[PDB]
Amino acid sequence: KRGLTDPERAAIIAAAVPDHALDTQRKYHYFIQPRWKPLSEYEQLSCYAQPNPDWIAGGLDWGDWTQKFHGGRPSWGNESTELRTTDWYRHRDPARRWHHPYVKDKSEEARYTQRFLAAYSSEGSIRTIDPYWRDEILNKYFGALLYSEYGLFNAHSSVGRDCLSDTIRQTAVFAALDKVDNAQMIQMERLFIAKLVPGFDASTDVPKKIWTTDPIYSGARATVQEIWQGVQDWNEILWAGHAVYDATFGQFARREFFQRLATVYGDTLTPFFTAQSQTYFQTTRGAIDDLFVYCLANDSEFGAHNRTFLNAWTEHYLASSVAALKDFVGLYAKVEKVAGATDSAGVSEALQRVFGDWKIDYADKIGFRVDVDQKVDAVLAGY
Amino acid sequence: KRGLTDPERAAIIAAAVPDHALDTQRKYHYFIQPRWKPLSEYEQLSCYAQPNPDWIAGGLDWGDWTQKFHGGRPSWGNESTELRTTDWYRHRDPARRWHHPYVKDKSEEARYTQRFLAAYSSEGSIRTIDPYWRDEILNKYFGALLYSEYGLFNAHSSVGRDCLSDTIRQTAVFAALDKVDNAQMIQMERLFIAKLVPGFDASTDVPKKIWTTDPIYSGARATVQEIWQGVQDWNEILWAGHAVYDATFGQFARREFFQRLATVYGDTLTPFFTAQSQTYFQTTRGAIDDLFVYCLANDSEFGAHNRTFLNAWTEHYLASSVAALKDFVGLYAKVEKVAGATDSAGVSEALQRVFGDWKIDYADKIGFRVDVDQKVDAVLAGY
Amino acid sequence: AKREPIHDNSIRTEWEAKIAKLTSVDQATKFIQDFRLAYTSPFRKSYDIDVDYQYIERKIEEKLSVLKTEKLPVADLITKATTGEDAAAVEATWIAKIKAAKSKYEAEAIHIEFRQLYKPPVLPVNVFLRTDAALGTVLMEIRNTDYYGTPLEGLRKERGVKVLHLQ
Amino acid sequence: NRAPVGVEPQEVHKWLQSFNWDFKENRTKYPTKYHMANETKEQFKVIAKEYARMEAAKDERQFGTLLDGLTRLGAGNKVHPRWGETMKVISNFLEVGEYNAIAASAMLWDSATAAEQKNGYLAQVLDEIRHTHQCAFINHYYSKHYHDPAGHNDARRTRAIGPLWKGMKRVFADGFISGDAVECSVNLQLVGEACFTNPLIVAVTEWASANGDEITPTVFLSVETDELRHMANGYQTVVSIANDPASAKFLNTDLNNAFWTQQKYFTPVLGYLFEYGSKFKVEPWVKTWNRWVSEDWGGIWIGRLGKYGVESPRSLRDAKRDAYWAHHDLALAAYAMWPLGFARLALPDEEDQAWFEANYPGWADHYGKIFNEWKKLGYEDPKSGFIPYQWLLANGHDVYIDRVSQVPFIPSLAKGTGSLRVHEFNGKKHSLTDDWGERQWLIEPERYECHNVFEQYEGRELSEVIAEGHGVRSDGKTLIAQPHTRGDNLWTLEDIKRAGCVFPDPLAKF
Amino acid sequence: NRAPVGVEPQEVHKWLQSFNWDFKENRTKYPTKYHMANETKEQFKVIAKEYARMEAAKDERQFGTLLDGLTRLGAG
Ligand SMILES: [Fe+3]
Ligand SMILES: [Fe+3]
Repeated sequence: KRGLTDPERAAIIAAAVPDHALDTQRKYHYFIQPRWKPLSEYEQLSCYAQPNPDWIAGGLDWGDWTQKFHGGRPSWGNESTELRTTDWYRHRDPARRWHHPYVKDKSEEARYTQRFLAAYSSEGSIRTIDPYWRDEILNKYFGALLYSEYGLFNAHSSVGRDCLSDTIRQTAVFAALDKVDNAQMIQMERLFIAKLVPGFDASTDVPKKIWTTDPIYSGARATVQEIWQGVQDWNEILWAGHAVYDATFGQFARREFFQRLATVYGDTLTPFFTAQSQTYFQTTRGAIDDLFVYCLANDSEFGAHNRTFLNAWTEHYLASSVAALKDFVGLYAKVEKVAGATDSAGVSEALQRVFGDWKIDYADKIGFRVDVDQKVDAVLAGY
Repeated sequence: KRGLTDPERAAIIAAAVPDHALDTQRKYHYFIQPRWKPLSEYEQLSCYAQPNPDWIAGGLDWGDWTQKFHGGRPSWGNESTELRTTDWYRHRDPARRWHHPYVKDKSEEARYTQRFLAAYSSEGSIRTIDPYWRDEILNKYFGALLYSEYGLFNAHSSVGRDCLSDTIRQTAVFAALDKVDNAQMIQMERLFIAKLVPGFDASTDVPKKIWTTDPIYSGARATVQEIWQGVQDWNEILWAGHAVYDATFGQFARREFFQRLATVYGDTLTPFFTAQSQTYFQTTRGAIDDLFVYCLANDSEFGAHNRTFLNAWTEHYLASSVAALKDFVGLYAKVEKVAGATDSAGVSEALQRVFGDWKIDYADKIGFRVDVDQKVDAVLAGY
Repeated sequence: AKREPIHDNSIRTEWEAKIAKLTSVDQATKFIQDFRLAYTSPFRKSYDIDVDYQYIERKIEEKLSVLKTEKLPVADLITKATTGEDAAAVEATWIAKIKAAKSKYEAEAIHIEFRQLYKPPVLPVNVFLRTDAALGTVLMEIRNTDYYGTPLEGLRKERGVKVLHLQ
Repeated sequence: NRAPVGVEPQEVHKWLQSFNWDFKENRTKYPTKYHMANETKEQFKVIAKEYARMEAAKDERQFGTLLDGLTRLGAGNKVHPRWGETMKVISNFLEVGEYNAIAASAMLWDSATAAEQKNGYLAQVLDEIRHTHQCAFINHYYSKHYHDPAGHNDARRTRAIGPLWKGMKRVFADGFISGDAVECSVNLQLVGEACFTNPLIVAVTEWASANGDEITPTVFLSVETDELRHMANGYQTVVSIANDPASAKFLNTDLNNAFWTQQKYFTPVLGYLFEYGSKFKVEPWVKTWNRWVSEDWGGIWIGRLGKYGVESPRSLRDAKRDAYWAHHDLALAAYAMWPLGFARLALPDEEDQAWFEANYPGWADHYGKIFNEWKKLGYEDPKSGFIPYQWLLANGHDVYIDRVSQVPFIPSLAKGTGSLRVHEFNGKKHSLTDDWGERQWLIEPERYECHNVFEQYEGRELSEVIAEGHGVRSDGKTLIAQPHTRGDNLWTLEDIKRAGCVFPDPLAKF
Repeated sequence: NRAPVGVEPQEVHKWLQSFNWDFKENRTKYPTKYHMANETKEQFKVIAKEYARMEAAKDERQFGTLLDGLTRLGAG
């Protein structure tokens, strides 16, 4: 007996309802300050969901929390980061992604990937990939790399619990899931290969050993463990992992190494996977950029203040990744020297690109001085 | 004033409705003969929609049509094809695609492609593609090829009007749209390139001229015009275009040429597009195979009969495509000789693969004798 | 008379007993050709098997077609009509007559008979279709010209109908 | 150059026209008196990926509503039984018009020479597949949740039994695919969708929502969204042939033939299904018809084409005459021959009558009297052994089927504008009912040879015909169709059988 | 080996536990009187792509109902 369709009840409710509206403001959370021209739904459903009080920049509640940790650590507090700001809510993901849009998109990628895989196997396209690339490089060092992604995915757990705003929270979480996805997808390619080329061991045993004991991934494992377990300042984890470490080494390993060299050793399978990791990167980038460049590095009251810590973290973590790369360029020794890609100069432009973009993408935006030339030389030493 | 929610009306309808069901058979078109274990929705919503009469194998209606063409050509009739069968409805697309599933999937591909493109440009991944491949080959001969796809797309108009069953109809139409998509997508890559590499002319003028006047695409244009405009037997168009022409030359041009060589000239953009064309191919294949191998070539009463025409068409159209290929292998002359891909042997295994799959995919299924060796030699002569 | 079940009655049964006996392609071609002059089009000889002819025809089409795949060599199936006539010749021929037609009533008969005589499997599918198509355009043009000119009374007489009643 | 850029659909659509290429044999395969221009342009810049994307989105919302919300509401059994039964015929009959359009529009994409023009049709081709599957979904869903799934569960087979099925075939099956592509075009696009479907699909959701049907509005509101591109396809058809000398001669001839074809069935049938297949009336058909046909279409839509030497059909005035009583004439024939259907009918109640007489003064004295007379005779009672068709015969009222349209005709009770002409030709008799189809048949004898239900069923007892054609429900004895919509006293084969109804050749007395 | 094959989510989930790796500092950051076992197993073999796919489907039906059907009904 539902009230909408039951004669006697619908009639009863009909009588109780007023003939006119009791207010005309119909915009859900109309008081949210629009970033763009008019209020978005992404904003309306995200902004102010976190119950912050006025003593936390931006919040609209009042009073202390109702239960803290033993000793008094607040549910959420200003002790979580060294970065200060006028409003923690200021952040807007350029993709305006809320939960729905986010899974909707991935859901497309999910289904499309399985269609593509079923066709590719029927296509027998595997037949022409370089066996060395497949067996030695791809199977081992590409497998190893999943651990870099998985590490970065994990460095987000505390972030998820400790960030001070809803938007940053979602930006943080969708970021993490994209990284565990990368890890999961690298293995998926590994498992697909096993099903096609007999004797191909898709297990993680070798790629696992390589990560933890192979010198090529030594600096990376160092950086990753430090970002993940090393700190708890949620902004420092976010910056170092995405803006520095991944923007450099990760980007170099994926785009400049695996994807690029895949289109030279006749590998038509890997770019399918890297297409996702590379798109995912660019999406997080917009979010990361807004939060740190727009919101933080340029906060009217604390810009210079936050930039002090940003340039600090940048100098520390970049050094870590230069080393990571220097260890990584040892892999080139194991590939066929294609004149202009795997040779000193070829590899040098790969670096040129990486450090060069990072400089315009991140460095210059925060006032960090970097002489791209020196850093390439640095990495190249381990060649 | 709706009857569902209006008190006085809902009440009135409530009284008119009976307390019990007036029949228990609730399966929509339960009399459809399942192919699989139990009736599918793809079957339930597709089967018997076409009002065929008993004088057309399979139909359940009776009598003549109610309006024919001048002179008496039936709305649908047995004069449309030389192939005969026990039931024209027998056909089932392995993908069980009805309209919904079909657009749903493509819709995923649509959106994902635009995400990927926006990232790729931000990725600057274009920087490392071979300029010759990009400017000379891709821009011209890959552009030219859209005309092959567009031709095949068009050879389906009469098919669409003349086939004798609903399932075949849908298989036929989704096939056509996939081909115009290929054409549209090849141009999309061309336009994306223009936006990235200044001076790159993405217009169709050159690729158009090449198709119609460049000897490399001479045999192809010949075959295509003949399949498209040459005949009207809807089964002959379907067979020749998909099972022979595309399965061979098309497949060779896309997978063996453009996609394969893209992963050797360092092109990380093209395989993204070929992934779609290659998946699309495999999907149509299952449908085409069911209709011709399962339904026709193996019809209890007319198998041998239909195979006579199948082997006939096969000998005719294969010869046309061998020639098409022979003209096509002239393109190799314009690429850098990568030891083992663009050289005589490299190209020979490409052929080996093509003719070899076709033999197990189509030939052997219909009783067509083909000596793969001879056909490779044949094509190779124009190298 | 009294009608029998739509899809299974003594008539289709008997003709099937008949069709079954055909064995030569020559044989089958006369049969189907005689069958269509006698039973199809409004200029049919008989209207007796009116509700069964189309099914019967299809059954004859089947017999003929099967016969051709197992007796005529492959080339002929493409290049010629079962009559031993060269398919293009037949096409050339009929497209010539229709163009020579001086009235719509003269045009229609040419089109109608071309079908009775050459509907597949007598003529190849690809050949029959374009010819049928070409003849069709002519008839249509001859016909749709001054379509509402002649009054009903006039049309009735040109058609040669036996007007049994007007309300 | 690292900046987020993609390619927009209109950017792609920019090169479509150059996709086609010349060659001596690049011509349509179908017989036709027209030649569509080669540089004709399309009106909506859609492409494949974009097509899919645009439609799927619609699909998602539709299927969320039916599958999710309405099921939860128990909605499928909240419709009124009359309307629930009418939806068997409305949805399946439409399904065929949607179906044949996939083919018609394919012939059109074949006809067109401009890439862009083929594009618009091809778009229509996909749209038609979608609408066929949508019409099937309505009956499919109704099979699952309605009190009476029989009829909804098998019309694609149970429609072959009765006369009304044949008419629908002429307008929405044969009229879209057999003949000059252009005639097929005017028949489908310019008149079918532009004059009928389009306003119809909206009018149906009104009659539905009003009678507790929320299934139909969910589906059709979706459908109509794609129909605008189709109205455009007809428009482009004229345009592409506007400079063809042929058009000056042929166009208007085909347009009037196409228009009469459509009005013939639609005028009487839809009014009948609305006014009689409903409990809650939304507006009287005679009024609807003048806004659709007389005004919106002849008036506004047609005028926009006048600049192409396109005029109002000469049969428009003749159509107008019929619109008032033709559907009530049909009603008599429909109720009378109810056992040949796949739906449960209901006689106009004491109040339906009042609405009838109010909206059509004169209805009562003529139609009312006969309907009540039948009710007393035992129309709904299976023990009466009474069938209105036999009462028609016993009292001199013969039913004829028009050899061209298939639409039934009872001249003795007809108030519509038609009349009988019985001619003999080459040994065969033919009943024609109006000047336009008589001419059509006189000129194109061989385009019109469709056997009728009497020719097929002659000398057969009605139950035998029904049982053979499967007009029975699960128990194999009880008829799908019924003369009442109550849940008790359902007629069976034995019941029908006791009336001893045998099909006569109505043309044997001439 | 040309046969239509893909990789199922449970196949991937099969290697998840090996994704973690040892190192002296791999411990929780929060204050706690407990230590969760290291080989503890999960109950639903879901993964990223699969998560998204599973939820979106739900989302579609929900939003179709509110946005489409209920609005049409004037339900709010
Ligand atoms: Fe439609
Ligand atoms: Fe339409």
